[PDB]
Amino acid sequence: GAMNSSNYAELFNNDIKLFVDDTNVYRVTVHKTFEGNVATKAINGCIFTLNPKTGHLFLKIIHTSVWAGQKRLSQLAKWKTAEEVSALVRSLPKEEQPKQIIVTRKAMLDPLEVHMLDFPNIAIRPTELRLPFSAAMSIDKLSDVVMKATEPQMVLFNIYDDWLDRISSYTAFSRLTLLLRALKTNEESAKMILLSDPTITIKSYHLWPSFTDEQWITIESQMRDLILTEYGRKYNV
Amino acid sequence: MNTVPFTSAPIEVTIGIDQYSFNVKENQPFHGIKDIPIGHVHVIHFQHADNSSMRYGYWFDCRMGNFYIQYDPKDGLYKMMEERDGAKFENIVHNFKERQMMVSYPKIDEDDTWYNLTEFVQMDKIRKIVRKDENQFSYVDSSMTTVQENELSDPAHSLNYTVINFKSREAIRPGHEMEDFLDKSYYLNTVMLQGIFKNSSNYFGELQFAFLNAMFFGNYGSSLQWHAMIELICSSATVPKHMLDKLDEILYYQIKTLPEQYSDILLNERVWNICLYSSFQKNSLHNTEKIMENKYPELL
Ligand SMILES: CC(=O)NCCc1cn2cccc(C)c2n1
Repeated sequence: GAMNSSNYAELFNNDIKLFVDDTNVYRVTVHKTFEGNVATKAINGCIFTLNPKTGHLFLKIIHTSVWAGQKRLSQLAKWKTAEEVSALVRSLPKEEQPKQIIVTRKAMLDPLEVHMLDFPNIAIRPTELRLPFSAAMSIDKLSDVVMKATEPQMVLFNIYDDWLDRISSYTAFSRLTLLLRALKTNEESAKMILLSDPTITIKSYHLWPSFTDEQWITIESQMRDLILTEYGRKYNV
Repeated sequence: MNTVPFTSAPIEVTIGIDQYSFNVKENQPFHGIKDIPIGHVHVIHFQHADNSSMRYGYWFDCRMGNFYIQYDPKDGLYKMMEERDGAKFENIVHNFKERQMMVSYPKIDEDDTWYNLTEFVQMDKIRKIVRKDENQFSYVDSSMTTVQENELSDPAHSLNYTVINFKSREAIRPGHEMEDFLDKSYYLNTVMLQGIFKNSSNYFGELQFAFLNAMFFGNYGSSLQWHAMIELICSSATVPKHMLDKLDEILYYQIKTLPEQYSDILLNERVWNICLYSSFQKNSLHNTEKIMENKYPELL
């Protein structure tokens, strides 16, 4: 069954599970041709596959070469996503394979179910949450490795940095979704907010700045303001 | 011209023979059905006047034996039986014919409806879907579930239709996931036609039998089977040309014959709209699409 507000805490139990977001798999720029027609140019994309309990991110970079000579690319992108997710699961030891895979968009259900026929005991689930994982390309270090790639490549990150040393996975996931929601609503503001003070450096092995507990509380508050504001600026309230 | 004679009619009942039907009153002097066309399967079916629940009936081929209908007051239904003494059966049939206590199978000579609905239906194939090998005829009713329904509970009373499942390893070759799921030609032509059914006639026979059970008994598992076998063809990009033309005729006569008032339960909106308007074969079923649009434009 679908994942929603009411069964939210299941995300942080001890059953291995992965979120899969395909928004950024097939990415294009739209442009005018010399004749004045419109055309697309693909750019590198990525599959966002995230263990919400541990923070482990399996970032499969989707190189533009995979679209060469293919038709119906938005449809293909969903099947390619499912192919790569299935390959990832098959690559893991049995005790590390997920018990559930939650897809952020319903159109991934049939592609993933069909690619996972060999794994009848892995449940494929949709969600009623409007999660902001599309904004993962607003994280500078993620966007950079995607755009620099010259061939297909898997990169492993912990999207929580070292937060689980100090907070729970429920709290870590809530912080992540707040940050990403903010970046999706107003990327410029959100990013300014991270760098208001610049002494709080990002470690080389991290994605986000090294805030103290007290500085995170301030940051988190400022992202909630941003989101409310933009919600006013947008809806006029 | 063959005869299914009846011992008596002790309870009020609506009796069907193929697409015809008539009302028999409690203890009315009814002793069966004569002039039944040889060369086709037939179905004789029943709905008690007191319990319109449970439609039930018997598929049979008079070439395979002499059959009679007798009411059982213990089990409370009309039972088909075989008389192995041919003299005794012909003599009982001649007595009833002379006293004019039989209805005549009321076929109009111009009318090919029953032929068109049963063109590919064979008694020997029916007896493999409905397993009861000690009889030459086959019982079906409204409540019998299919093998595939049982998987998702008494298997002796199951409809053993061929399992079709579009999200199954049988349907999807490793490495052709997207290809095989969006274009089911492999599954239709190699797995089902060449592998399980052997030829298109046997496929069409099971399709036609499933439809008839859905229409005459309201058997839900049979309706599911009928639609799945349509959908498998319509979702295949590569179908023998003779099969597409024959499918259009088959479906035309099924839609023509369906009671106008039962279309809401027996016709699956998604499958028909997919098949007539989205699928690879969207332009290949001209007769079916014209009768569907003129008779059930609401469903579409
Ligand atoms: C004779 C006897 O035991 N009769 C009772 C039941 C019965 C047997 N029947 C065989 C052939 C045809 C018919 C109607 C039929 N009725």
